[PDB]
Amino acid sequence: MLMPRRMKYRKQQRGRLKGATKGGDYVAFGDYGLVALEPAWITAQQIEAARVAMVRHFRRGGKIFIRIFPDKPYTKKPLEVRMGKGKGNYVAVVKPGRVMFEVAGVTEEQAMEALRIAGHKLPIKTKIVRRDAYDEAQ
Amino acid sequence: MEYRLKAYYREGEKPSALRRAGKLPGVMYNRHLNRKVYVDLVEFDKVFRQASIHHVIVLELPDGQSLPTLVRQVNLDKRRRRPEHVDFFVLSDEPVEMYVPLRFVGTPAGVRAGGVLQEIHRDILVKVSPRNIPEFIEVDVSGLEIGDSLHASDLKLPPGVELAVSPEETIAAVV
Amino acid sequence: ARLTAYERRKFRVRNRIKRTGRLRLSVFRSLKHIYAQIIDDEKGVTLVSASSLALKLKGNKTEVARQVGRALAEKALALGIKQVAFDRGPYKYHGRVKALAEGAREGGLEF
Amino acid sequence: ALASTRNGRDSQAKRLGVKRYEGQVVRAGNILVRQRGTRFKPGKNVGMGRDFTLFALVDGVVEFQDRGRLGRYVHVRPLA
Amino acid sequence: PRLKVKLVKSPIGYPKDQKAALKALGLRRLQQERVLEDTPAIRGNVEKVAHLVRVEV
RNA sequence: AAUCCCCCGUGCCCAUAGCGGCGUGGAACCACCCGUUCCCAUUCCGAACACGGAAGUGAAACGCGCCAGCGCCGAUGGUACUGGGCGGGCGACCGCCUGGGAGAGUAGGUCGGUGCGGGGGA
RNA sequence: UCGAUCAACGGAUAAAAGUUACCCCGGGGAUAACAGGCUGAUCUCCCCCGAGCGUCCACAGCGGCGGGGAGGUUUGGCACCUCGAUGUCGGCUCGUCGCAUCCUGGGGCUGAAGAAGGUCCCAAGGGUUGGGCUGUUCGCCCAUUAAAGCGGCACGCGAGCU
RNA sequence: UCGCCUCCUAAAAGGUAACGGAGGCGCCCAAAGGUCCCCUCAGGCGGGACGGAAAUCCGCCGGAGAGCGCAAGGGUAGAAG
RNA sequence: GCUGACUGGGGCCUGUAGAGCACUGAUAGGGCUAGGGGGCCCACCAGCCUACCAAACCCUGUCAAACUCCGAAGGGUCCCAGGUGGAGCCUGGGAGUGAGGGCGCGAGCGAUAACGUCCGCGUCCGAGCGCGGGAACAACCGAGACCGCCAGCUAAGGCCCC
Ligand SMILES: [Mg+2]
Ligand SMILES: [Mg+2]
Ligand SMILES: [Mg+2]
Ligand SMILES: [Mg+2]
Ligand SMILES: [Mg+2]
Ligand SMILES: [Mg+2]
Ligand SMILES: [Mg+2]
Ligand SMILES: [Mg+2]
Ligand SMILES: [Mg+2]
Ligand SMILES: [Mg+2]
Ligand SMILES: [Mg+2]
Ligand SMILES: [Mg+2]
Ligand SMILES: [Mg+2]
Ligand SMILES: [Mg+2]
Ligand SMILES: [Mg+2]
Ligand SMILES: [Mg+2]
Ligand SMILES: [Mg+2]
Ligand SMILES: [Mg+2]
Ligand SMILES: [Mg+2]
Ligand SMILES: [Mg+2]
Ligand SMILES: [Mg+2]
Ligand SMILES: [Mg+2]
Ligand SMILES: [Mg+2]
Ligand SMILES: [Mg+2]
Ligand SMILES: [Mg+2]
Ligand SMILES: [Mg+2]
Ligand SMILES: [Mg+2]
Ligand SMILES: [Mg+2]
Ligand SMILES: [Mg+2]
Ligand SMILES: [Mg+2]
Ligand SMILES: [Mg+2]
Ligand SMILES: [Mg+2]
Ligand SMILES: [Mg+2]
Ligand SMILES: [Mg+2]
Ligand SMILES: [Mg+2]
Ligand SMILES: [Mg+2]
Ligand SMILES: [Mg+2]
Ligand SMILES: [Mg+2]
Ligand SMILES: [Mg+2]
Ligand SMILES: [Mg+2]
Ligand SMILES: [Mg+2]
Ligand SMILES: [Mg+2]
Ligand SMILES: [Mg+2]
Ligand SMILES: [Mg+2]
Ligand SMILES: [Mg+2]
Ligand SMILES: [Mg+2]
Ligand SMILES: [Mg+2]
Ligand SMILES: [Mg+2]
Ligand SMILES: [Mg+2]
Ligand SMILES: [Mg+2]
Ligand SMILES: [Mg+2]
Ligand SMILES: [Mg+2]
Ligand SMILES: [Mg+2]
Ligand SMILES: [Mg+2]
Ligand SMILES: [Mg+2]
Ligand SMILES: [Mg+2]
Ligand SMILES: [Mg+2]
Ligand SMILES: [Mg+2]
Ligand SMILES: [Mg+2]
Ligand SMILES: [Mg+2]
Ligand SMILES: [Mg+2]
Ligand SMILES: [Mg+2]
Ligand SMILES: [Mg+2]
Ligand SMILES: [Mg+2]
Ligand SMILES: [Mg+2]
Ligand SMILES: [Mg+2]
Ligand SMILES: [Mg+2]
Ligand SMILES: [Mg+2]
Ligand SMILES: [Mg+2]
Ligand SMILES: [Mg+2]
Ligand SMILES: [Mg+2]
Ligand SMILES: [Mg+2]
Ligand SMILES: [Mg+2]
Ligand SMILES: [Mg+2]
Ligand SMILES: [Mg+2]
Ligand SMILES: [Mg+2]
Ligand SMILES: [Mg+2]
Ligand SMILES: [Mg+2]
Ligand SMILES: [Mg+2]
Ligand SMILES: [Mg+2]
Ligand SMILES: [Mg+2]
Ligand SMILES: [Mg+2]
Ligand SMILES: [Mg+2]
Ligand SMILES: [Mg+2]
Ligand SMILES: [Mg+2]
Ligand SMILES: [Mg+2]
Ligand SMILES: [Mg+2]
Ligand SMILES: [Mg+2]
Ligand SMILES: [Mg+2]
Ligand SMILES: [Mg+2]
Ligand SMILES: [Mg+2]
Repeated sequence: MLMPRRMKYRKQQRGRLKGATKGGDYVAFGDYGLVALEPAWITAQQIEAARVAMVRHFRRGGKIFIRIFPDKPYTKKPLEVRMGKGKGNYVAVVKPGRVMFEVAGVTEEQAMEALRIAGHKLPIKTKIVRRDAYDEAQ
Repeated sequence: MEYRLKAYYREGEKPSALRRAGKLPGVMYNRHLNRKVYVDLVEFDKVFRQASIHHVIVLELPDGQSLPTLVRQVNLDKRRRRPEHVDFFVLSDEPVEMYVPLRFVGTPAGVRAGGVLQEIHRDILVKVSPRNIPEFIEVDVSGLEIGDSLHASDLKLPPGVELAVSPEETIAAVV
Repeated sequence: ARLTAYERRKFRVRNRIKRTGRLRLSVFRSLKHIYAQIIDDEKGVTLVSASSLALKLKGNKTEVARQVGRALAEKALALGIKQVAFDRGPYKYHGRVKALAEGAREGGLEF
Repeated sequence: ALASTRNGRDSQAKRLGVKRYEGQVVRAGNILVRQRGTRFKPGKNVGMGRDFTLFALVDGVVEFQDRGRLGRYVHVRPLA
Repeated sequence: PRLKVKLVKSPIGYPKDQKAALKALGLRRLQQERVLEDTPAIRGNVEKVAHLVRVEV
């Protein structure tokens, strides 16, 4: 689905969405990227919604990178009220300026119209990008 | 093929202002120098899209000297993804490490049209005497078959100068 | 293998001695000679010295040693030094090292 | 168990740490540092009790010493 | 020489150490001008409250 | 006797002293080395520790150099964050002032420095 | 120096469980049940995207996976006025308003020949049946109908009735 | 659920709540204690009858990841093993 | 009886924000490779191919309250100075309080709900339901009301008429 195997701890505190993406952010694997303009918990099921929209969009062809991963467990109570925490029930924290997704090996006009679909499945505003000198060398 | 920009100096003059000003803070340095400079953003941009830490940029700037720089850093701030500052490395004649682009030459040359092409590096890091700087590298290897990993020194090595290696890594492959 | 047995026991016995905080009567012994050097730490400083080298004596290495002890006491006691602690370094207290130490009383002592 | 709550414990805080800082005047007996491992070793005129606890041996002032991979050190300088 | 410090804005609702400060400049009512030496300690308090009192030399 | 240089101790800074490669040293120090009678040794072994030695060797170890492949150290500039003072946004969050200011990274640096004492040359 | 799951672990007695719709007093809106209020997970309705089904396909009619909201009619969360009292479901009587329109009026599109439908737009003037069953609200069912609309008003209305 | 220990929450002194997130104690040892002396791990690669992923042996590499009676933390081979 | 909050200088203590991936874990893409998933040639040790399994290892790329090779701003404490204040310390007499709330910032619980709940640091209401602004309004902005005045200057907020 997308999810770790093996966790150290089952549940973990919410924390803030403060700041800028802190890495990720420079477009390392592909010809075109999708970058986050807003912070959000992006869900294993939103990610896979986007991934499939793109493969469906081209031919089973192309190449797709993803590059954000849902390692943060997301609890919810049932309709109860208050005794303990839990349960269940996975997100990836995503700050502004991060490259998620990022396709390659496809025509610009394909990638861009697929990346546009892809971001319609996301809770945040997004930006399509290309690739650069600015994405350096390393 | 050959590139120059401009450059100016600065001492005080807070970066935020300069950056509001259409200009682009940066620094000039090398073993014998370190100096505070700025440039025009819109000007710099056009050049850097081209040069891109691959070709040499000769600056200009007042005095007027004209200084043979390699760009060795660009900090783009992550929110707007747009350069906030630039490192300009000035050459002198002592060997210096750097990034050379890569010319992949051929047809798929076996399993042609085709397997999958898979270029694993658009660059290589190489120690080079500034004087002779091999502005690209033709790499063909018409052997070019399914599954292999070409290492390093199997590259042309345009005449001037040696790898900054590692000699064993992954350049391309077909599958 | 890092940091040998020799250098462990070396450190081991020094450290213990160095806590009590007396002057240190340190003993080097080569296969040929035996030297002894009385140190004050925290000044990192040597005060009295005695060697089978600078005394140029020979024959029966143990008996040679008893002498460089008396040699040390005598020179040392002359500066006021009476109490110290026997370093014994990385050497079993025995034989040549024992002998220098029991030759180092008659003079400053407790060994 | 799992749900109701299996958690809920914690122990009392141990009020651990440094109790005298550099150049504070102390007297024989004053404990200088309260600590779990050997996180500071005893220095000049400084004892260590069985719970790893460091005290002044003599009246004086406390100096701190960072000896690199020899760890950190607390001494008391007399003029007691 | 000496500074002229005058209270221009109320301390009501600012942290207690910010009030404690105006006691060290011994400023009590609003508008109050006070004339005291420029030395670094008297300057520390004057700076701490600088969003309230305005200064002159 | 000061000064310098080499060795031997022994401190100190705590890797800029480290690893690896290479080279070098035996007169003197030092080591390995000769032996196991004696003191003393090995859950077996003189390996180690110990003694009595002095034929040989600097092979090992140690010391001294030189190499930047690794390791270690590492600016300046710019950001992040932030004491204090102000704004903006439904929110998540964001910006301005003034003061402090990393981490990663880039440029470089580095194959140690040094105190006391001896022994020997100066 | 010994006898403590005095473990409800600062340890009422050496020695102790239940029930009350037969109940009582003192208090509490410091605290539950009703209603309101905040909230809106849940619920109802929109909207974005648009895999896909629809012979073909402009989405005529559908609409996966995901996304953003509106409303405050549900089930809840909270515990804010009210416990020196804000009577609770349902029916009856009497209405009034909202519009997310059940009918009638006017529209566009259609995979609209006509007639008859489908879908969406405008529109709140008026209308919106009678019965069997159950306390029922709902719902099912009979016979009709232009239609047999969904909500709010302390789940409207007990100093109006039952 | 109720006392005790470890960690986090805890906002770089101490302290700090919730029917917040996770674990442990109610023992044990006459040696698992005192001292003197000695010794140094785990792991990996190579070699070696029965021997196998592992028994024991030999080589090199291995600054501590092992051990420290039991939870966790801190500490620790210049020893606390 | 100068020691006080606050402030200046100096030392020491710390492991948060940020960041990092050296540890513990998680983790995307590629490479190289143990064991095999056994296609099988065996059905003798063999045994090769892997667009599947794969340790470690290299390369690119990330994440963490209970990870840290690092690490600020600030914070604590001591010395020396300023600081005469409804300051400070000592002894003793009298209390009341031990339901708090809003808001800002930092966390947890909750749903990146609540005029939610629970801690931290500040503040204000409480007790300033006295005054001015915000239409009206405990806690938002302004500002600490001893009395009087048919005088002046300002704060926030305002200057078309009310
Ligand atoms: Mg990064
Ligand atoms: Mg969510
Ligand atoms: Mg309840
Ligand atoms: Mg979107
Ligand atoms: Mg604790
Ligand atoms: Mg105010
Ligand atoms: Mg303060
Ligand atoms: Mg280091
Ligand atoms: Mg010789
Ligand atoms: Mg010779
Ligand atoms: Mg040699
Ligand atoms: Mg650095
Ligand atoms: Mg800097
Ligand atoms: Mg600030
Ligand atoms: Mg830095
Ligand atoms: Mg080096
Ligand atoms: Mg030295
Ligand atoms: Mg000399
Ligand atoms: Mg009790
Ligand atoms: Mg109790
Ligand atoms: Mg207690
Ligand atoms: Mg009793
Ligand atoms: Mg009874
Ligand atoms: Mg009954
Ligand atoms: Mg009766
Ligand atoms: Mg009765
Ligand atoms: Mg009653
Ligand atoms: Mg009611
Ligand atoms: Mg209610
Ligand atoms: Mg009411
Ligand atoms: Mg809603
Ligand atoms: Mg709502
Ligand atoms: Mg809508
Ligand atoms: Mg309700
Ligand atoms: Mg209430
Ligand atoms: Mg409450
Ligand atoms: Mg009531
Ligand atoms: Mg009444
Ligand atoms: Mg009605
Ligand atoms: Mg309408
Ligand atoms: Mg109609
Ligand atoms: Mg019609
Ligand atoms: Mg129609
Ligand atoms: Mg028709
Ligand atoms: Mg109508
Ligand atoms: Mg109607
Ligand atoms: Mg009937
Ligand atoms: Mg009936
Ligand atoms: Mg029914
Ligand atoms: Mg009917
Ligand atoms: Mg209701
Ligand atoms: Mg009613
Ligand atoms: Mg009635
Ligand atoms: Mg009434
Ligand atoms: Mg009534
Ligand atoms: Mg920890
Ligand atoms: Mg703390
Ligand atoms: Mg704190
Ligand atoms: Mg603290
Ligand atoms: Mg338990
Ligand atoms: Mg081993
Ligand atoms: Mg083996
Ligand atoms: Mg350990
Ligand atoms: Mg432990
Ligand atoms: Mg343990
Ligand atoms: Mg531990
Ligand atoms: Mg004073
Ligand atoms: Mg200080
Ligand atoms: Mg963080
Ligand atoms: Mg890691
Ligand atoms: Mg952390
Ligand atoms: Mg650093
Ligand atoms: Mg004073
Ligand atoms: Mg008072
Ligand atoms: Mg009193
Ligand atoms: Mg009470
Ligand atoms: Mg209370
Ligand atoms: Mg409270
Ligand atoms: Mg704010
Ligand atoms: Mg509240
Ligand atoms: Mg709130
Ligand atoms: Mg408060
Ligand atoms: Mg009250
Ligand atoms: Mg007040
Ligand atoms: Mg009122
Ligand atoms: Mg008012
Ligand atoms: Mg008013
Ligand atoms: Mg008003
Ligand atoms: Mg008021
Ligand atoms: Mg007054
Ligand atoms: Mg007005």
